[PDB]
Amino acid sequence: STASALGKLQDVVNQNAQALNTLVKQLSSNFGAISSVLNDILSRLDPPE
Amino acid sequence: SVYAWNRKRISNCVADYSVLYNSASFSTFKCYGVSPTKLNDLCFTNVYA
Repeated sequence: STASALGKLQDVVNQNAQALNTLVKQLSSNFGAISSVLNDILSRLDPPE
Repeated sequence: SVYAWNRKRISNCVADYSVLYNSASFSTFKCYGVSPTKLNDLCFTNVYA
């Protein structure tokens, strides 16, 4: 009947999932560059720059 | 004139920039955000001249 009786395991799973999710989401940052996509920026500027 | 520069729109066209690039009629040629020779694969819309 009673729920949330196994909080520790759920918290561990949630922490792991959240860490992986933010690691995946980090890929969409410009970091000061022109764009955050490799293929498009490769096809726009010469390799010297 | 300097203060009344003409503005035109380019859209729904096919443009061969190779003949413009290899042409020596233009004294100076600076492309800023795109490589001069990389204009034949990627393309845009609503070109402002």
